[PDB]
Amino acid sequence: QVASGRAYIHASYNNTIVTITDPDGNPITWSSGGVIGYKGSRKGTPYAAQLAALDAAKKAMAYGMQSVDVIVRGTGAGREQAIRALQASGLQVKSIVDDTPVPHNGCRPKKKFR
Amino acid sequence: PITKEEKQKVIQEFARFPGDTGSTEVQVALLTLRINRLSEHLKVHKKDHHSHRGLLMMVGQRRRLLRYLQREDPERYRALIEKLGIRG
Amino acid sequence: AVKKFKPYTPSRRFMTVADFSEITKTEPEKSLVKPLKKTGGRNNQGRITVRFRGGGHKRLYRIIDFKRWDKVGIPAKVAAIEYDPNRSARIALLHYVDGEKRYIIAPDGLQVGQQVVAGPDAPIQVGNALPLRFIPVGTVVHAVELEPKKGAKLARAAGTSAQIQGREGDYVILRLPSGELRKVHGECYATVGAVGNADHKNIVLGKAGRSRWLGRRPHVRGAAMNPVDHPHGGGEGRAPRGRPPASPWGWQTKGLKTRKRRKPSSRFIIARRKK
Amino acid sequence: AKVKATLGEFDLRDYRNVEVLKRFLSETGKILPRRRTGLSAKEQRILAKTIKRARILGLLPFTEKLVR
Amino acid sequence: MRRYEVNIVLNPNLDQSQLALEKEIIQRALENYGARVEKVEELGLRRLAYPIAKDPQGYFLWYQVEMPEDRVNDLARELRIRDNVRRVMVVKSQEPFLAN
RNA sequence: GUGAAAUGCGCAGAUACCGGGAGGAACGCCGAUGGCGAAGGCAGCCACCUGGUCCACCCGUGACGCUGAGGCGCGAAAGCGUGGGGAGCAAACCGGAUUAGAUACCCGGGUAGUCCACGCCCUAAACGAUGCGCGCUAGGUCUCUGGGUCUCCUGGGGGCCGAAGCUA
Ligand SMILES: [Mg+2]
Ligand SMILES: [Mg+2]
Ligand SMILES: [Mg+2]
Ligand SMILES: [Mg+2]
Ligand SMILES: [Mg+2]
Ligand SMILES: [Mg+2]
Ligand SMILES: [Mg+2]
Ligand SMILES: [Mg+2]
Ligand SMILES: [Mg+2]
Ligand SMILES: [Mg+2]
Ligand SMILES: [Mg+2]
Ligand SMILES: [Mg+2]
Ligand SMILES: [Mg+2]
Ligand SMILES: [Mg+2]
Ligand SMILES: [Mg+2]
Ligand SMILES: [Mg+2]
Ligand SMILES: [Mg+2]
Ligand SMILES: [Mg+2]
Ligand SMILES: [Mg+2]
Ligand SMILES: [Mg+2]
Ligand SMILES: [Mg+2]
Ligand SMILES: [Mg+2]
Ligand SMILES: [Mg+2]
Ligand SMILES: [Mg+2]
Ligand SMILES: [Mg+2]
Ligand SMILES: [Mg+2]
Ligand SMILES: [Mg+2]
Ligand SMILES: [Mg+2]
Ligand SMILES: [Mg+2]
Ligand SMILES: [Mg+2]
Ligand SMILES: [Mg+2]
Ligand SMILES: [Mg+2]
Ligand SMILES: [Mg+2]
Ligand SMILES: [Mg+2]
Ligand SMILES: [Mg+2]
Ligand SMILES: [Mg+2]
Ligand SMILES: [Mg+2]
Ligand SMILES: [Mg+2]
Ligand SMILES: [Mg+2]
Ligand SMILES: [Mg+2]
Ligand SMILES: [Mg+2]
Ligand SMILES: [Mg+2]
Ligand SMILES: [Mg+2]
Ligand SMILES: [Mg+2]
Ligand SMILES: [Mg+2]
Ligand SMILES: [Mg+2]
Ligand SMILES: [Mg+2]
Ligand SMILES: [Mg+2]
Ligand SMILES: [Mg+2]
Ligand SMILES: [Mg+2]
Ligand SMILES: [Mg+2]
Ligand SMILES: [Mg+2]
Ligand SMILES: [Mg+2]
Ligand SMILES: [Mg+2]
Ligand SMILES: [Mg+2]
Ligand SMILES: [Mg+2]
Ligand SMILES: [Mg+2]
Ligand SMILES: [Mg+2]
Ligand SMILES: [Mg+2]
Ligand SMILES: [Mg+2]
Ligand SMILES: [Mg+2]
Ligand SMILES: [Mg+2]
Ligand SMILES: [Mg+2]
Ligand SMILES: [Mg+2]
Ligand SMILES: [Mg+2]
Ligand SMILES: [Mg+2]
Ligand SMILES: [Mg+2]
Ligand SMILES: [Mg+2]
Ligand SMILES: [Mg+2]
Ligand SMILES: [Mg+2]
Ligand SMILES: [Mg+2]
Ligand SMILES: [Mg+2]
Ligand SMILES: [Mg+2]
Ligand SMILES: [Mg+2]
Ligand SMILES: [Mg+2]
Repeated sequence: QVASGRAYIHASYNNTIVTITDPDGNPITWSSGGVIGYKGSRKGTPYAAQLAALDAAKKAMAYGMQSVDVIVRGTGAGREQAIRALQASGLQVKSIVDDTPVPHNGCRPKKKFR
Repeated sequence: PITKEEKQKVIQEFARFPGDTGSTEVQVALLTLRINRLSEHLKVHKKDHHSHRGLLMMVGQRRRLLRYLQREDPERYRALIEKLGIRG
Repeated sequence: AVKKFKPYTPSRRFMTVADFSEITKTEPEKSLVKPLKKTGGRNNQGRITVRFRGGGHKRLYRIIDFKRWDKVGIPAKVAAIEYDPNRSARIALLHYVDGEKRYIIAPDGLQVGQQVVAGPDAPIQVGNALPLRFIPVGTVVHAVELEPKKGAKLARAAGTSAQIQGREGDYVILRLPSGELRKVHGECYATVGAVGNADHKNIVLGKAGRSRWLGRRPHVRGAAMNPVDHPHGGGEGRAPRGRPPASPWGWQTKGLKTRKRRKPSSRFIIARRKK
Repeated sequence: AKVKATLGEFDLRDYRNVEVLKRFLSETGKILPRRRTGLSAKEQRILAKTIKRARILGLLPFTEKLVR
Repeated sequence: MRRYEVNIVLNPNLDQSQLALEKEIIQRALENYGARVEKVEELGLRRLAYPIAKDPQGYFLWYQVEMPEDRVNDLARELRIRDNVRRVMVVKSQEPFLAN
């Protein structure tokens, strides 16, 4: 159990998954739109991301979590909404950084991205 | 590359009077160096095709001068390609 | 290169020969050969125990140095590079400044006339030997000892090599020519570079008789025998296998793994071969 | 808010001048455009060619996290 | 014969004895390939833009030199050979190009 | 993952996250209505080798020029040969869907191939659908790169708009 830690917000088009981690980076609890209850495309919505970030903080707070830095990855829908959700949870939000991985022209993308 | 002096040494070696630059004889000689040094560059770098184009242009230029100079003075030509070792 | 032949006999059409380009001395160091007793595949009971061998050209064994730590620091000139009938790779004649002469597998790169040396403090150039621990990671390397002071055992065939992949404590990690990832001891010597004659794979024997020159007597199919003879033997006409395909001794021969389950060297093999 | 102005004499080919250069990267490290640097065409190229060289030596980043 | 700027980054956690030793191997090496040192700016430690060899700091060297053209490349390889040299960059030297 | 799904992956512990490692491919920002090349085409960074090209000086040669049937060379992609390499992608092919059906479009898989070396093939909306050179016939503005006395003028490129004029 720890006081402070991290929040990782995976924001795709089809979903938002959120995992809360320890100081060093190892997971305490996580959630996604599926976990909070939606299947299919509804998981991709900002509401879904909301519930999921909320349930995420809640679940973390039960192990003592109070302070969290927030890493946001992925140009998704429930991206920004998931952020609101985190602040309003009764968790500190010590900082907010976007760390979306992006190629310096790496691998060839699937056809769908060309 | 070609050293600036090496250019000169040839420039001088082939010049018609101690003022001479850019005469038939000199151009020919000068070219003959740019050719031969490239000919070699290509012997190694076989896949360098563009630079072959250059060589191809260079050779052609030299052929032109030779045809002219041969029209104007047989013995002067006969001598020049002798001195550069050429008609093969 | 590799040498082709105009197709003046039907065999000559395809047959290729080695180019022998890198070879510079055509007689072996008299003081370094010893005669090899041909076996014809038969053991001391007299019994054939490896099939279809015999009748190859005569050979002299060239004594090769697979140790090298033998003479640390004593440097040496590369006198000649010669053919060796007993290996795919070529051998290099070393004149040590000492005056001792020895033969090593010629690495690809070795130019006759150059100098080489073995020891922890050897320069990392082609032909030198050092403990693996003192070999820079990523460098490709041949003739590798598998345990210390025990003699080069790994990558000795024409064109083979290994790659150091990182160290871990006492051991270092190689990609053996086969792709396997194995931990070898750091104190094991290896020679920098890869084995020469790397074109050896592209030789086309061309005719039965060449296979014969090489000591390889004709090989007969299980399919072509009788049932007393082989799992695959018999059937009226041609036949498929009619069972899982097997060696003469009955064991399955497609896919069946065969390494000892509980071998101690298992502890040191990281990643079995690929492909 | 033109960067070219904000600095006096500066060599463009000084790939070590970590102090000057770093002013030309976004807060995420991306090399800045002329609409922000104020370079002309030619200048711009020399700058870019050397920033990169820096990043190779270890003095300038290739990328940096966006912070809010 | 031309003017170049050999940069080199070494292991940060070397004692001044080790560090010096590498500097010797280097300095011999330049001499061995027939470098002729002109300027020489040893700039020591410096925090890096990114962890090279998983290590935030870096010990910097810099040598302007006049060496033969052909040999320059081989030098660089030979420079990099050590488990301790962590970058080598060898640049053809040019006249500063200034703004303002 | 999609329009929504399903196939697929996942309690045999997947996703999401942290650290180490392996490997191959392409080089984000800069980047442009940009630059280079005869064309095909060429993009991280370094060095070596090497071609074309522009300017300025107006020093040399003295019509040595232009073109070019044949010849010769280069010639994207796909494809072939020999041998490497194979992460991502992906013909073929498997499966899920959509649909009346769906040998497609969408989704999950997937082998050549895509990458290297060497050798072939010699094609194209290989397009400016515009052959090369030279002379002459308003300007206006944008731009890249030289030279000047640096307002601006003078060369060489890349655009736009327009005199005259051509044009169905
Ligand atoms: Mg979804
Ligand atoms: Mg020309
Ligand atoms: Mg002629
Ligand atoms: Mg050969
Ligand atoms: Mg032949
Ligand atoms: Mg033949
Ligand atoms: Mg013949
Ligand atoms: Mg015949
Ligand atoms: Mg025949
Ligand atoms: Mg042979
Ligand atoms: Mg040979
Ligand atoms: Mg004999
Ligand atoms: Mg004897
Ligand atoms: Mg014997
Ligand atoms: Mg006996
Ligand atoms: Mg007996
Ligand atoms: Mg017998
Ligand atoms: Mg047998
Ligand atoms: Mg036998
Ligand atoms: Mg041999
Ligand atoms: Mg083969
Ligand atoms: Mg074969
Ligand atoms: Mg034999
Ligand atoms: Mg056989
Ligand atoms: Mg048979
Ligand atoms: Mg059969
Ligand atoms: Mg049969
Ligand atoms: Mg029979
Ligand atoms: Mg029986
Ligand atoms: Mg019997
Ligand atoms: Mg039987
Ligand atoms: Mg049978
Ligand atoms: Mg039968
Ligand atoms: Mg039969
Ligand atoms: Mg049968
Ligand atoms: Mg039958
Ligand atoms: Mg029958
Ligand atoms: Mg039969
Ligand atoms: Mg049967
Ligand atoms: Mg069968
Ligand atoms: Mg059967
Ligand atoms: Mg063992
Ligand atoms: Mg290194
Ligand atoms: Mg369980
Ligand atoms: Mg990871
Ligand atoms: Mg353009
Ligand atoms: Mg152009
Ligand atoms: Mg004049
Ligand atoms: Mg033609
Ligand atoms: Mg082609
Ligand atoms: Mg192709
Ligand atoms: Mg193909
Ligand atoms: Mg085919
Ligand atoms: Mg192929
Ligand atoms: Mg075939
Ligand atoms: Mg293949
Ligand atoms: Mg189907
Ligand atoms: Mg169906
Ligand atoms: Mg289908
Ligand atoms: Mg597909
Ligand atoms: Mg796929
Ligand atoms: Mg094939
Ligand atoms: Mg044609
Ligand atoms: Mg076009
Ligand atoms: Mg055009
Ligand atoms: Mg038409
Ligand atoms: Mg046409
Ligand atoms: Mg034409
Ligand atoms: Mg016309
Ligand atoms: Mg201008
Ligand atoms: Mg100007
Ligand atoms: Mg213009
Ligand atoms: Mg117009
Ligand atoms: Mg009009
Ligand atoms: Mg018309």
